[PDB]
Amino acid sequence: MFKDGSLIPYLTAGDPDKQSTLNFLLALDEYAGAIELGIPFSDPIADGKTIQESHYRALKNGFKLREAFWIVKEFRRHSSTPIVLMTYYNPIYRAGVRNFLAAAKASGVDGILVVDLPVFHAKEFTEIAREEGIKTVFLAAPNTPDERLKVIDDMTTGFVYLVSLYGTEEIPKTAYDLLRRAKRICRNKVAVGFGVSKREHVVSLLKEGANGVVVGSALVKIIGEKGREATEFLKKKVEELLGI
Repeated sequence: MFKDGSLIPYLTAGDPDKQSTLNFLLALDEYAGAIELGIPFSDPIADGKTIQESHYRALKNGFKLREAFWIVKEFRRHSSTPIVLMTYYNPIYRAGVRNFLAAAKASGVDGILVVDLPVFHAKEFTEIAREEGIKTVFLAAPNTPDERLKVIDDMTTGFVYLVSLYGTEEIPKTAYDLLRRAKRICRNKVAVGFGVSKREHVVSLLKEGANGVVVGSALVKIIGEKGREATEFLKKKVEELLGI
């Protein structure tokens, strides 16, 4: 869904408020190959400490599911940058799959990533997403075996998202191994969320085959601290990560 060498920012919708999220997106668009917008959830057990805290902040300040669509809709007036909605299954399930996907598309979403999609509902979900014009983005971690990477690549219409819960401040060998295995198996492009926080991380991951590099924690940490005034500091962090 994005150009090779793309830096993909991840932000939590409604952290601290939907308006600020929109401001952050606009300020970062010029550096983004694509964007991941996260829907805060009560139990984001698949995320690292930093991003889990952003979900808590968002919900505390009263984030409502469809406020996410508001953010996308408004962003769309100024940009065509690919947007992937990231969420846990619960919200989708409670709102109705097709309903959610349809509402996602209408707002301007291009792809969706369901962090904990129950394998049981995999097939049904992919079919609906296709029918609704939403590309699928599936996640894989260092403990995902080659057999499953293949099954994931064959269901993916957006791109494979490789994550590492390890943290760092070096990228763990097991993260690199995941990347190495994925490139040897995936026809789809792959983006990596290994918690980059330094310029060498980005330069290295791209050199090792990552089609795109996600930048989430590094940005969220600044938003948890700076709040609405995170904008300017975000622009500098991305600039640093891009060597400019």
